[PDB]
Amino acid sequence: MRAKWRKKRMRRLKRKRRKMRQ
Amino acid sequence: TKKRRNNGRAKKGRGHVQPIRCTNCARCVPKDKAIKKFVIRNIVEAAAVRDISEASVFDAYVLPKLYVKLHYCVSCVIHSKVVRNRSREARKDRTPPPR
Amino acid sequence: QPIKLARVTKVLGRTGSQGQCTQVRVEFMDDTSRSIIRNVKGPVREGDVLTLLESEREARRL
Amino acid sequence: VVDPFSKKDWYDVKAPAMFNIRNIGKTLVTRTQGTKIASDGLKGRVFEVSLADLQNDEVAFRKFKLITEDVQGKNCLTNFHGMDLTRDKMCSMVKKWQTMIEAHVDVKTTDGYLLRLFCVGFTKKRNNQIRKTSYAQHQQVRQIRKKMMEIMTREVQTNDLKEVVNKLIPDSIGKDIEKACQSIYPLHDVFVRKVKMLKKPKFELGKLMELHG
Amino acid sequence: LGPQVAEGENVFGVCHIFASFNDTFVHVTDLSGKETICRVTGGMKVKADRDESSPYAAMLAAQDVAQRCKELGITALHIKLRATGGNRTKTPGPGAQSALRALARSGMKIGRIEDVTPIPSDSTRRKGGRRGRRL
RNA sequence: CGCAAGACGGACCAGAGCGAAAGCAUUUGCCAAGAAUGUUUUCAUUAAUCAAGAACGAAAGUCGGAGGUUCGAAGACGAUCAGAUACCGUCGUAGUUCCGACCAUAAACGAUGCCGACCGGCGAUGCGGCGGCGUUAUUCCCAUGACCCGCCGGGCAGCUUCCGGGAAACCAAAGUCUUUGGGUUCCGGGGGGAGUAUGGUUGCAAAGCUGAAACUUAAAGGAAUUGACGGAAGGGCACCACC
RNA sequence: CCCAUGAACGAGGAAUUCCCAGUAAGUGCGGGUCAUAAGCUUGCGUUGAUUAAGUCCCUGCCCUUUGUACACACCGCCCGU
Repeated sequence: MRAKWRKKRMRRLKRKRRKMRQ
Repeated sequence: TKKRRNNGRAKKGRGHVQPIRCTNCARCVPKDKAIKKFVIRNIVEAAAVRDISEASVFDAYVLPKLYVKLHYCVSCVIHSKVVRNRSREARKDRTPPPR
Repeated sequence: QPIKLARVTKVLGRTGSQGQCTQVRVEFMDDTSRSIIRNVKGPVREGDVLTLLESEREARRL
Repeated sequence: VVDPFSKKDWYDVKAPAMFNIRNIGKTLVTRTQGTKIASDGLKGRVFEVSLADLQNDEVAFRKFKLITEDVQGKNCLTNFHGMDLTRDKMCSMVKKWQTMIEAHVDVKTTDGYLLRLFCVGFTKKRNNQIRKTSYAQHQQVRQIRKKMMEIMTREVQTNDLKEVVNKLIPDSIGKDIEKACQSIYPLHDVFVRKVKMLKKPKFELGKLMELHG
Repeated sequence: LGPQVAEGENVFGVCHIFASFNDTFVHVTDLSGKETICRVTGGMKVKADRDESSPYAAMLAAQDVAQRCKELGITALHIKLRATGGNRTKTPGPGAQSALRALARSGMKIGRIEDVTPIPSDSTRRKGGRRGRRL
């Protein structure tokens, strides 16, 4: 996997987690 | 590993070089990295020159030329055979082909 | 569309896609001061004569 | 059967007396029908004539744009509207191991004709020069450009449009600039690259007829 | 209708040849370019957009333009050849040289040749992306 | 043939210049800087590198204001395709532009910290200075410009070399290293988990800085060599290839 | 082996195979065949032909350079859902 797309997935995961923990 | 000491460009002593658009694909390529051709060709072909000169209202009108500057990117310049791959030793050579 | 003759002076080479044309230099008789390059189809020789239907047309050289 | 070109009349287009050859060619306009006068559809037309087709022994890369200021008796009387160089000449003049010094002046002649003159010059490689390049430093370029500006202003603001065009035909301004700049950096191809009509005075038929004879 | 002066003395027009890689324009105008005599394009002479810019279509267009200009009494032509210009290609399309050849072959006199494609002192952004066309 | 708007400064333009880096290309003027050279001027150790702290920092992005030409994330269609939520095409929003406030990240690269010394050669080039046959311009004299031939000093580089080094690629530095110590900052410790969780801090947001562990694994990896392969290029051959 | 009712057959689909001088071909003969045993093959003569003396396109095989994360070697390796 391209490293920048792994970074993008991690950032989307972090955003989803931020929505999880408000 | 490093293929070229100059990294395939002429960006020595500066930080940024303005980009240009490839004449073929319109890709953005640094002006010092793009492969530059200056083609000075007769505005009429060597076939049409006879008819055009015969039909001219002047005597020895000398047809004008056409001065075109082409800025190929590396992919387009390789595909168009303007430059080609060279051996590891022959890569260092910088004299233009004799033509 | 006049027809004229020119003597072959030097068989330059063989060209063509699969190879059918002989590129050759021909010197005109009636002038002998002008020579041209023509790609003749078929088996050609050295020193013979060739019948051209157009004197103002030349094929690619080299 | 409707043919627009059976409605059209052909007029001769004349050049001002600044040129050896007067008949620059023919122009066709639809015949007058009501308020759609042929004269008004014929006035304000720009003809780009090479100086070779305007003078017997002059360069062909210099073009003059002449504008039709009046029409009488199937005859269009053109006036000087601008000057230019052909693209081939300018493209040939720009080589890659020298500097191109470019200057421009907005200057009015003594008869209200406000022109914009562009001058272009190139640094000259010496006949014994071994260095590949012939670059002038920035201050040298500024001095050359100031000399260009002052010489063009002197050659334009002092005379009228007739004498201005008369010195444009052999391009004496370019030769003067080339002569003056050998003390700064020798120049190679000095030309008044382009002249354009910025402002005209009020139209007076008397002066136009004066130019046409 | 024809100019009053016969064709023994040349009457000049300006043939603007616009050779883009999609078709060819052969457009004869008055010396001032304001008034046009005949403008026929390579797309008016083929039924496929593939050959809209082919040399054959350009030669047909030049032949028809030359015949139409001869019928109105224009014997000589000033040539203003132009490519697409702007940000796009400065090289004329494949039909430019064929159009000029067929214009000179159709009993027409050739005046001065000039290149008039629009070259910017600098331009807007080119149509392609920063990576450009990728086909 | 004009007019309006916004964007951008082609060719000249270079392994050329300047800037701490990001970056910087129409003219002219103003403003404050700056290196290098020159210096038998002045001070006289005032210096190097630096936790903390601070300035600047491409692009994208975020707030307001102006503008809004082109191009154009998203999006709408048209194609291609087994399928295309892409490549190609027509439009096209944010954005791209400027002003103010944020953001502080890039393969922000020379993937190479800064200061100092020593260590081969050569030809170029930029700036300054010095010396000198000769040519050319300012109508003629010196000065000065443009050339020519050298020298010196810093600078961007190049070629060459059994300097030496290195796993080699390669590097006059990546040399002067088991014959190991000139000064100093930052920083790495098998591969993943992971630049993730968590706490803290910064931000309007997007996110930035700091930053694990459990667990898992015998290899990941660097350079080079020989093959094989290539919808890479160039050559050569053959009526089980063609003409 | 003899007798008669006897069928497309105006250059034969896209597309293809084998061919350079006693050659493509049309014809008979001895064999592996075989108890006389040939529509196959083999070997032999037999009458026998114009494009070809070239080239690298359609087809391939080789060579050099080059790229490689392939070496079980592209039918490889490998990413994610």
